[PDB]
Amino acid sequence: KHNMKAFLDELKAENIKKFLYNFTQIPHLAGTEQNFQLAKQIQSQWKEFGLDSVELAHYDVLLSYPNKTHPNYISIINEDGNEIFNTSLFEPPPPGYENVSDIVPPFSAFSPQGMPEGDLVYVNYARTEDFFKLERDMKINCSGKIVIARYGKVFRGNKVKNAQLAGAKGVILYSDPADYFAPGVKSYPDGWNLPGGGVQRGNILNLNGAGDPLTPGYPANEYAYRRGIAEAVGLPSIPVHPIGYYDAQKLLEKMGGSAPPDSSWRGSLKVPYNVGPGFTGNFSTQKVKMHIHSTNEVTRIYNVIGTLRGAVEPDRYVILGGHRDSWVFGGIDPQSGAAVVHEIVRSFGTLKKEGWRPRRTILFASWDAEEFGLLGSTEWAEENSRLLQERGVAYINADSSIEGNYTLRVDCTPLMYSLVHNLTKELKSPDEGFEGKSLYESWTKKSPSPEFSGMPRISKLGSGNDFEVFFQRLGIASGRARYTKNWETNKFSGYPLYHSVYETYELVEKFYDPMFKYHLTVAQVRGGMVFELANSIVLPFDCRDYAVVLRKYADKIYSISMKHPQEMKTYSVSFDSLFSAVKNFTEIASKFSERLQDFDKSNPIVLRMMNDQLMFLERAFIDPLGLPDRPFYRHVIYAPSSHNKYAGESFPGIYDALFDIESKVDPSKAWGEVKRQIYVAAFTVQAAAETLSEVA
Amino acid sequence: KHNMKAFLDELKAENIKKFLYNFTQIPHLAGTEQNFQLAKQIQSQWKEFGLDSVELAHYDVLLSYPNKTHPNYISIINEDGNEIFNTSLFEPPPPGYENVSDIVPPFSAFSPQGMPEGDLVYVNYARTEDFFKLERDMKINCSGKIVIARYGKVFRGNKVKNAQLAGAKGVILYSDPADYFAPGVKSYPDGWNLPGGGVQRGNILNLNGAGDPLTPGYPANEYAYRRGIAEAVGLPSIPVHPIGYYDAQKLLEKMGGSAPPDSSWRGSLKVPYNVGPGFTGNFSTQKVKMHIHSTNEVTRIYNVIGTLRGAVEPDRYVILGGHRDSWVFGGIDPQSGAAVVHEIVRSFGTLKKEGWRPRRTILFASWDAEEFGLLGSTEWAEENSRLLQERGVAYINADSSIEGNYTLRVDCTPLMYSLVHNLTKELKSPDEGFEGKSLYESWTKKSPSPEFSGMPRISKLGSGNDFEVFFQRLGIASGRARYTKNWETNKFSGYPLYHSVYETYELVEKFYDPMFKYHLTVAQVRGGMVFELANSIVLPFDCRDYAVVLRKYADKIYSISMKHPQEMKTYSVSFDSLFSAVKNFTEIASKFSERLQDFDKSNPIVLRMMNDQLMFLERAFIDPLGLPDRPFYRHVIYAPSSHNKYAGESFPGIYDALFDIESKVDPSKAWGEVKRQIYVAAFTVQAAAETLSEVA
Ligand SMILES: *[C@@H]1O[C@H](CO)[C@@H](O[C@@H]2O[C@H](CO)[C@@H](O[C@@H]3O[C@H](CO[C@H]4O[C@H](CO)[C@@H](O)[C@H](O)[C@@H]4O)[C@@H](O)[C@H](O[C@H]4O[C@H](CO)[C@@H](O)[C@H](O)[C@@H]4O)[C@@H]3O)[C@H](O)[C@H]2NC(C)=O)[C@H](O)[C@H]1NC(C)=O
Ligand SMILES: *[C@@H]1O[C@H](CO)[C@@H](O[C@@H]2O[C@H](CO)[C@@H](O[C@@H]3O[C@H](CO[C@H]4O[C@H](CO)[C@@H](O)[C@H](O)[C@@H]4O)[C@@H](O)[C@H](O[C@H]4O[C@H](CO)[C@@H](O)[C@H](O)[C@@H]4O)[C@@H]3O)[C@H](O)[C@H]2NC(C)=O)[C@H](O)[C@H]1NC(C)=O
Ligand SMILES: *[C@@H]1O[C@H](CO)[C@@H](O[C@@H]2O[C@H](CO)[C@@H](O[C@@H]3O[C@H](CO)[C@@H](O)[C@H](O[C@H]4O[C@H](CO)[C@@H](O)[C@H](O)[C@@H]4O)[C@@H]3O)[C@H](O)[C@H]2NC(C)=O)[C@H](O)[C@H]1NC(C)=O
Ligand SMILES: *[C@@H]1O[C@H](CO)[C@@H](O[C@@H]2O[C@H](CO)[C@@H](O[C@@H]3O[C@H](CO)[C@@H](O)[C@H](O[C@H]4O[C@H](CO)[C@@H](O)[C@H](O)[C@@H]4O)[C@@H]3O)[C@H](O)[C@H]2NC(C)=O)[C@H](O)[C@H]1NC(C)=O
Ligand SMILES: O=C(O)CC[C@H](NC(=O)N[C@@H](CCCC(=O)Nc1ccc(F)cc1)C(=O)O)C(=O)O
Ligand SMILES: O=C(O)CC[C@H](NC(=O)N[C@@H](CCCC(=O)Nc1ccc(F)cc1)C(=O)O)C(=O)O
Ligand SMILES: *[C@@H]1O[C@H](CO)[C@@H](O[C@@H]2O[C@H](CO)[C@@H](O)[C@H](O)[C@H]2NC(C)=O)[C@H](O)[C@H]1NC(C)=O
Ligand SMILES: *[C@@H]1O[C@H](CO)[C@@H](O[C@@H]2O[C@H](CO)[C@@H](O)[C@H](O)[C@H]2NC(C)=O)[C@H](O)[C@H]1NC(C)=O
Ligand SMILES: *[C@@H]1O[C@H](CO)[C@@H](O[C@@H]2O[C@H](CO)[C@@H](O)[C@H](O)[C@H]2NC(C)=O)[C@H](O)[C@H]1NC(C)=O
Ligand SMILES: *[C@@H]1O[C@H](CO)[C@@H](O[C@@H]2O[C@H](CO)[C@@H](O)[C@H](O)[C@H]2NC(C)=O)[C@H](O)[C@H]1NC(C)=O
Ligand SMILES: *[C@@H]1O[C@H](CO)[C@@H](O)[C@H](O)[C@H]1NC(C)=O
Ligand SMILES: *[C@@H]1O[C@H](CO)[C@@H](O)[C@H](O)[C@H]1NC(C)=O
Ligand SMILES: *[C@@H]1O[C@H](CO)[C@@H](O)[C@H](O)[C@H]1NC(C)=O
Ligand SMILES: *[C@@H]1O[C@H](CO)[C@@H](O)[C@H](O)[C@H]1NC(C)=O
Ligand SMILES: *[C@@H]1O[C@H](CO)[C@@H](O)[C@H](O)[C@H]1NC(C)=O
Ligand SMILES: *[C@@H]1O[C@H](CO)[C@@H](O)[C@H](O)[C@H]1NC(C)=O
Ligand SMILES: [Ca+2]
Ligand SMILES: [Ca+2]
Ligand SMILES: [Cl-]
Ligand SMILES: [Cl-]
Ligand SMILES: [Cl-]
Ligand SMILES: [Cl-]
Ligand SMILES: [Zn+2]
Ligand SMILES: [Zn+2]
Ligand SMILES: [Zn+2]
Ligand SMILES: [Zn+2]
Repeated sequence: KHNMKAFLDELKAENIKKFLYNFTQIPHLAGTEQNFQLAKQIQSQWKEFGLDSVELAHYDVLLSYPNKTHPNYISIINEDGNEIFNTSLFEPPPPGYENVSDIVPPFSAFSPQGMPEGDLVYVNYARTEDFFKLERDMKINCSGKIVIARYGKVFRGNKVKNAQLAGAKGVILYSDPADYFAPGVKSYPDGWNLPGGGVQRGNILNLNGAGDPLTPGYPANEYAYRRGIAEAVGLPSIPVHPIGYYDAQKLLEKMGGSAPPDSSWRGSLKVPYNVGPGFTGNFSTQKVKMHIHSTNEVTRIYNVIGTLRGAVEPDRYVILGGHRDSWVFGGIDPQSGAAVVHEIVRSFGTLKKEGWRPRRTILFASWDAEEFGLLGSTEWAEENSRLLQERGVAYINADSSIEGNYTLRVDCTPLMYSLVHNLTKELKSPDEGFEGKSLYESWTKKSPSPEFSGMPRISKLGSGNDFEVFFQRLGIASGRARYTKNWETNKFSGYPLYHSVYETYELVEKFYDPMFKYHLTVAQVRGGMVFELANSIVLPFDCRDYAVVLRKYADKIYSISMKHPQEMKTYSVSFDSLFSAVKNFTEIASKFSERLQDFDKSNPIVLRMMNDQLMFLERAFIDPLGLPDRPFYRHVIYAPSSHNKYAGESFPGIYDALFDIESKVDPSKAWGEVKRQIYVAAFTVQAAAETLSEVA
Repeated sequence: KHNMKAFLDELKAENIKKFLYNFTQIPHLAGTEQNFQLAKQIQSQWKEFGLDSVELAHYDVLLSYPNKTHPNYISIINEDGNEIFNTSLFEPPPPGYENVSDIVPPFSAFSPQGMPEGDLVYVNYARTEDFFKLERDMKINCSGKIVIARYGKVFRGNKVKNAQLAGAKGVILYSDPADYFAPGVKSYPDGWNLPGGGVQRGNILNLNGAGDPLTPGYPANEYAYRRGIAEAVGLPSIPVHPIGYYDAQKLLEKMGGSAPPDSSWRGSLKVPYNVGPGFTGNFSTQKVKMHIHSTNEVTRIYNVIGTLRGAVEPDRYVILGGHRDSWVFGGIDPQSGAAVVHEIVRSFGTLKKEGWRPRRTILFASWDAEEFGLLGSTEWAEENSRLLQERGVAYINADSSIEGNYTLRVDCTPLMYSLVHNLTKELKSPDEGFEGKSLYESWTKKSPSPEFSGMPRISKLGSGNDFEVFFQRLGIASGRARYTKNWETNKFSGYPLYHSVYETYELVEKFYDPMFKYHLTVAQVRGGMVFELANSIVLPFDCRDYAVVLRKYADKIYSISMKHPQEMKTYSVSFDSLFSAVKNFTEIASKFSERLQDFDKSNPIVLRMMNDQLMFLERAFIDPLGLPDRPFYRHVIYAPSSHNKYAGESFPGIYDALFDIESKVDPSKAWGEVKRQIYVAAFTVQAAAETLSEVA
C-alpha cells in the first residue's frame, strides 16, 4: 500500500550522505553565482524526482559584503598612531580547501563603514542585564567607548542594539573558549572544537520581522519602490566586527579600570576580565582602532519552489521549507537540513510515479538569503500572503538536521504536540543502548518534560530562522525538529564551529554522524509530520493542548506582575479577564473535541468545516495592529524576545509592559499600558475560543 | 415550491406600512430607554417570526448629549455685551406631537464646550476648494474667526476639520433654501420642504473608520481599557452648532468685508452673501458669541442579532443589516429601512416554518448608535472580526428605503453588478407609465449609465453608513439600494427634512409613498439579493465586472497625473506596472470564468474551492498596513474621500498623493510618494488576480 510506512521506508541514509557531500564542496553565499548554480541544480533534480512544477522565485534585496581590496581589521595603536597589533585578515583554511576561491573573510553583515578610535569597555555577553550591571551598579559610562563582548546567550543583533543605546561608538564580538570549546575534545581538524583562529560570521540587523530592509510590507520585485538607506529598517549606526580567541586575548590582556563584578563575567582565557574603561597604567595611552569598509548592495536572490498537487484538497497547503545559502561550505548550517529535504522530495516523488498523490497540496522550498535576515522566505511570503493566509495548513522548517548527537529537539506550536508524540512512538530510536525501543522512549528518558512525568520536553518557537514570517506574522501552525547535544558543558551557545570556515562535510562524517543515522531519524520526523499534515482526513491538531499551555502562560505572567503588589492595588490591575478567557477556551475546546470525534465523516462539508476551524485556530491569535512598535510581530501569544531574537516569549505584549517597570518616571502611565495589554490578550484568547464554537 | 418567487410574493406593502407606523410614534435616540425598549420588541418579534436564535449584543461607547438645564444657543452681542439676538432653543414641533417628551433639541454631537466670541467669516460649503479660494485667491485669513457655513455637498465632519485646520475658533452650520427647499412645493406639514425653524442634527466626528472614539481596534466590552478624552479618536477641538434659515438670515444680513467671489457662493436668502470678516460699518463693533454646554458620556448601546442557520454551508454568512437609532422619530431615517428588514425577516420565517432553510446562514442585524459614528456595527465587527473575515460572503445594508419617488439607486461592489441586473429584470416596475414593464427598464430609462447604452447607473460605495467596517476595513463584498429623486433642483443634498423633527410617519404616508409600493419594490431588491447570495449554488459574483472597472479607474488616475508631464519625466513616474496588473487581472478572470461555467458540480470540493475563490476575491484588495494615517481604511481600490466621507474615491492612495501636489515644498519627496502608491496598487491588483489562478 501507499501509506506512511511506504514513505518512511524509501528514505535512505546513504542518499542523505551523497547529497550532503554534493552540496558542500564549494561556498554558496547568497547573491553569488555559485548559489544561483546550485538553485538551478535543485530545480532540475526536483523535476527529475517527480514534482508537478518547480519554479524559481527571485527578488532584489539589500545584502552586505566586505571590500576585496580594502580589508576589515582591528588595531591597538600607540600615542604616535603606529599600529602595534593587527587582527587576522582570514581564518586559516581547513586541510585540502586551502586552494578554494571566494571564501568570504569573517565580517559582521550590514555594519556601517568607519574608523572609530577609543578606549575599550568589556561588557560580558552584552545582554540587557549586563548593561544594567555596568551602568546602574558599577557606574561605568559606555558613551563614546568601543565595547568588546563575548558571543553566546543571545542573538548578536540584540547585543549590537544594546551597545548602541548605551552610546558605544563601535562593537567587537569574539568567541570565548568558555562558550565554544568543550572540555576534553580537540580542535578542528582533529575534533569538533573551535580553534583560536576560528571566527563566527553573522548578520547584526534588528529587523523585527520586516524582511528586506528597503521594502517592508511588499515583495522586492522588479517594480518595487525602495526606501533610501537612511530610512532602511534595522541597520546598525556603529561599526561592528567579529574575531577569534587568539586575537581576543591580545585585546583583553592589557585591560584596566574596575575588576569583573563576579565570576559569571570571567571566561576561560588567561586574562583578568577587567571591565575598563581602557588599559592599565603603562599602556593607558594606547587605544583600539577599528577599520570597516564593507558595503551594502541591492543583489538578486533565488528561491526554489516545488509543488505536489493534492488529489482531494489542492487548495490546502502543507509547506516544508529550509534555506540553501551558506556563510562558507555550510556543512551543518544549512546543508545537513537541505540534504534531508532533497531525500524527502525524492521519496514523495517515487510514490507519485506509482500513481499516489497526497490528499492536500505539498509545497517544498529552498530559500535564499536566510543568513542576511530571513530575506528569501519573507519576500516570498509577502508576495503570496493572501494565498497563505486563506489556504496555509502548516509550515515545517528544515535548517540544520544536527547540532549534537545526544537526543531529539522539537520546538513547535501546541497544536502539533499530540502529532509529535504519536509519530515518535512509531519510529525506532537510533541511540546506543535503545536498540529495539521507540524514539519516544529515548527522547523522553534523555530530555524529560519539566511539567509532566513520562513525557518529553517540547519548547516554544523563538526566531532566527525561516518560520518567522509564517508563524509570528501570518499565524500559520509551525514546527521544527533536529538532533541536539546534552545541554551540559557549553550551555549558552550553539555548536562550536557555527558559521566558521571549519563547518565542512568532514566535520559531519567524522565527528557528528558517521552512519547518517541521526540524519535519517530527522528525515523520518520532518517527513512523517508533513505526510500526516497533508494526508490525515481530519487535520492532526489537538486544540486542548493550546488550552493547557494558555493556563501555564497566564499563571506565569500573573506571577511576574505580583512582584509589585502595592502598584496592582493602587492602579486596580486585575488579571481576571485573562483567566476568564482561558477558562472559556478550555471549555469550548473540550466541546469541540467531542464533536470532532463523533460527527464523523460521511459528511464532507461538516468535515471541512471542522478542518477549517482547526486550520484557522492558529490564525485567530493574530492581531492585525501588531505589537507595540513591532508591526510584523502580530501573534498575541508568542513573539521573539525583545532582548534575544532566538528565545520565544509568551504574552509578549504584557511581558514587555512589565519589564523594568519600577524604573519608569510615570508609574500611572506604565501601569495603564500593562492594563491595556491585559485587555488585548484576554480579548484575543476569547476571540480564538469563539472560532471553535458551533458556527451558527 | 420554496424558491425566490415564494419569498418575494409573501412580502406585503401593508405589513411594511404597519411596521413603520409602529416604529415612529416616539423618539428612539441612541442610549435612551425608549431605544432599549424597541430593541427588546424587535428581539421578541424576530423570535415569533421563526429565527433560530435572536440575541442582544451590548457595548459601552462614547455618546454626546445637550445639557437639559443649560441650553445651547448663538447670540449677536453689542459693544456693551448685551445679547441683542438669540437663536431658537427648539424646532417648533409638528401637528399632534407638540406634547411628545424627550425630543432632543438641535445640536452637533461631540462638540466641545465653550463660549467663543468673534467676527464671522462666510465660507460657502466649507469644502477644501472653498478654503483654497478664500485663503489663496481672496487673501482672507480665518484664524481666530467664527466661520459660518451652509450644509450640503460634503459630510459635515469634513467641513469642521477644514475650518479647524484654517484656525477658526468655532463653526455655525445652517440649511440654505437653495439646498433644502424645492421650488413649487410647500413646507411641512403641507408638503415635504424644510420650514425656516427646521434644523438638521448630526455628528461632526472624523473617525476614519475607528468606531467608538475610546477603543480603536477592540470591542467596547465590559473589561475594555479606554483612552482618555485627550487621546480619543476624531473629536473636534472647536465648538459647533447647527441652525435654521430664519436664524441664519439674522446672522448673515449684517455681513460686510469682501463681496462673494462669484454666484456659486450665493444661496437663496435675501442677503448679499458677503464673506466678511465681520459686519458692515454701523454694526462693525457687534460680535457673534456661541454658548455650547453639551457633554460626552460613556453610554450603553444594544444591537439585535438574528440567525437563520444554513442547511448545507452553515459556516458561510450573508448579512442584512441596518440601524434602529434615530435623531427624533426617524420617519425616513432609519425606520423606512428597518420596517423593510422586519418584513423580510417575517417572510424568510414563514418559509422556515414550512420546513425550508437557506443553503448558507443568514444573519439579520438591528444596529444601534449609527447616528453617533457607525458605533454599533463597528464594535460588533471588531468583536467578531475573525469569524467575519474567514466566513463572510456578503453584506447588504438597510438604512432609509426612500429619499425620493423617481427611480432606483444602487451603490455596490462590481462583484454584484450582474446579480443586480439579473434580479431587476425579473421584478415589476412600480412607476407610473411603466405598468407591465420590468424595474430594469424603468431604472435604465430614468438613470442611464454614463458608460454604456442600454444599462443603468450603479455608483461606487462611499461611506456615512453601517457597511463601512464590512467593506473598507474587512473586505467583505457589500451593497445598498433605495428609491431616490431625480437629481435636478437640489442636486447637492439629501431630502429636505433630513435629521429634523419633521421626519415623521405622516411625511412618508402623505408625500413620498402613500401606497407603500416604492417600499415594497425596495424590499424585493434587498430581499432578493440576500436570497440569491444565501441560496445560489455558485456564488452570484462576476469577477469580470471588477476587471472592467479596474481599467476605468487606472485610466482616470493616469489622466490626473498627466496634468504634470514635466514632473513625470523628471522623477520617472510610470503607470506601466498598474496597467500590467490590470491586464493580468482581465486575462486571469476570463480563464476563471470559463472554469466556473464548466467544472460543474458533481464535485462539491471543486465547487467550494471556486466559491472560496469568489468569496476571498474582495478580501484580496485589503492591505493589512492600511492607507496613510488611516489604518482602518484597508481596501486599496475604494476609500471614502479625504474631502467628503459620503463620496467614494478610486485608487485613494495614489489620488491623495497627487492632490494639490503643485503646492508641496519638496517635489522630489512628493513624487516619490506618488511612485510608492503606484507600486502598492499594482502589487495589490496582481495579488488579487493570483487568487483566481489555478490553486496548484
Ligand atoms: C467567558 O464566558 C462567559 C460566558 O459563559 C462570559 O460571560 C459574560 O460576561 C459578561 C461580563 O464580561 C456578562 O456581562 C454582563 O451582561 C449583563 C447582561 O447580560 C444579560 O443580557 C445580555 C443582553 O445584552 C445577554 O446576552 C446575557 O446572556 C444576559 O442574559 C449586563 O447587565 C452586565 O452589566 C451590568 O453589570 C456590570 C457588572 O457589575 C456593570 O458594569 C454594568 O454597569 C451593568 O450594571 C454585564 O455587561 C455577560 O452576561 C456574560 N454572558 C453570559 C453569562 O452568557 C465571559 O465574559 C467570558 N470571558 C471573556 C473574557 O469574554
Ligand atoms: C503580469 O503578468 C506577467 C506574466 O505573464 C508578468 O511577467 C513577468 O514580468 C517580470 C517583470 O516584472 C519578468 O521579470 C523578469 O524575469 C527575468 C527572468 O525570468 C525568467 O526566469 C524566471 C526565474 O527567476 C522565470 O520565473 C520566468 O518565467 C522567466 O523564464 C529576469 O531575467 C528579468 O530581469 C532582468 O531584466 C530586467 C529588465 O530589464 C532588469 O531590471 C534585471 O536587472 C535583469 O537583467 C526580470 O526580473 C518575468 O519574467 C515575467 N514573467 C513571465 C513572462 O512569466 C508581469 O510581471 C505581471 N505584472 C505584474 C504587475 O505583476
Ligand atoms: C494520538 O493518538 C491517540 C491515541 O490513539 C489519539 O487519540 C485517540 O483517537 C481516537 C480516534 O478519535 C479516539 O477514538 C474514539 O473514542 C471515542 C470514545 O471512546 C469514540 O466516541 C470514537 O468513535 C467514533 O469515531 C470512530 C472513528 O474514529 C468510529 O469508528 C465510531 O463509529 C465513532 O464515530 C472513537 O473510537 C480515542 O479515544 C483517542 N484516544 C485517546 C484520546 O486516548 C489521538 O487522536 C492522536 N492524535 C493526533 C492524531 O493528533
Ligand atoms: C445573469 O444572467 C445571465 C444570463 O442568463 C447569466 O449568464 C449565463 O449563465 C449561464 C450559466 O452559466 C451560461 O450558460 C453556459 O453556457 C456555456 C457556453 O454557451 C456552457 O459552457 C455552459 O454549459 C455548462 O453548464 C451548464 C449548467 O450551467 C450545464 O447544463 C452544461 O452541461 C455545462 O456543464 C452553460 O450552459 C450562459 O452562457 C450565460 N450567458 C451569458 C453570459 O450571456 C449570468 O451568469 C447571470 N449572473 C449571475 C447569476 O450573477
Ligand atoms: O537574521 C536572523 O533572524 C537569523 C539569521 C541566522 N540564523 C541562524 O544562524 N540560526 C541558527 C542558529 C544556530 C546557533 C544557536 O542556536 N545559537 C544559540 C544557542 C544558544 C544560545 F543561548 C544562544 C545562541 C539556527 O536556527 O539553527 C543567524 O542567527 O545569524
Ligand atoms: O458618522 C457617520 O459616518 C455617518 C452618520 C450619519 N449617516 C447618515 O445620516 N447617512 C445618510 C445620509 C443621507 C443624506 C445625504 O445623502 N446627504 C447628502 C447628499 C448629497 C450630497 F452632495 C451631500 C450630502 C444615509 O446614508 O442615508 C450622518 O451622515 O450624520
Ligand atoms: C552534484 O550533483 C550534480 C547532479 O549529478 C552534478 O551536476 C551534474 O553534473 C554533470 C557532470 O558535469 C552534468 O552532466 C549534469 O548536467 C549536472 N546536472 C545537474 C546540474 O542537474 C554536480 O556536478 C555535482 N556537484 C559536485 C560538486 O559534485
Ligand atoms: C598593521 O597594519 C598596518 C596597515 O597595513 C601597518 O601599518 C602600515 O605599515 C606600512 C609599512 O610600514 C606603512 O607604509 C603604512 O603607512 C602603515 N599604515 C597605517 C594605516 O598605519 C602595520 O605595520 C601593521 N602592524 C603590525 C604589527 O603588523
Ligand atoms: C408596536 O407593536 C408592538 C407589538 O404588537 C406593541 O408591543 C406589544 O404591546 C402589547 C399591548 O401593550 C403587549 O401586550 C405586548 O407584550 C407587546 N409586545 C412586544 C413588545 O413584543 C407595541 O405596543 C407597539 N407600539 C406602538 C407605539 O404602537
Ligand atoms: C438672549 O438670552 C440671554 C440669556 O437668557 C438674555 O440675557 C439675559 O437677560 C436676563 C434678563 O434681562 C439677565 O438677567 C441676564 O443677566 C442676561 N444673561 C446674559 C448671559 O446676558 C437676553 O435678553 C436674550 N436676548 C434677547 C434679544 O432675547
Ligand atoms: C573598495 O576599496 C578600494 C580602495 O582600497 C576602492 O577603490 C573601492 O571604491 C572600494 N569598493 C567599493 C566601495 O565597492
Ligand atoms: C556619559 O558620557 C557622555 C559624554 O561625555 C555624557 O554626555 C553623558 O551624559 C554621560 N552619562 C552619564 C554620566 O550618566
Ligand atoms: C557523538 O556521540 C558520542 C557519545 O556520547 C560523544 O562522546 C561525542 O562527543 C559525540 N559527538 C558530538 C559532536 O557531540
Ligand atoms: C448642566 O448645567 C447645569 C447648570 O446650568 C449644571 O448644574 C450641571 O453640572 C450640568 N450638567 C452636566 C455637566 O452634565
Ligand atoms: C493669520 O492670523 C494669525 C493670528 O493673527 C497669524 O498668527 C497667522 O500667521 C496669519 N496667517 C497669515 C497672515 O497668513
Ligand atoms: C412623488 O412623485 C410625484 C410625481 O413625479 C412628484 O411630483 C412628487 O413631488 C413626489 N414626491 C416627492 C417627495 O418627491
Ligand atoms: Ca519586502
Ligand atoms: Ca472599539
Ligand atoms: Cl530547523
Ligand atoms: Cl551561538
Ligand atoms: Cl442604505
Ligand atoms: Cl444633506
Ligand atoms: Zn541556517
Ligand atoms: Zn546560519
Ligand atoms: Zn440612517
Ligand atoms: Zn442619519
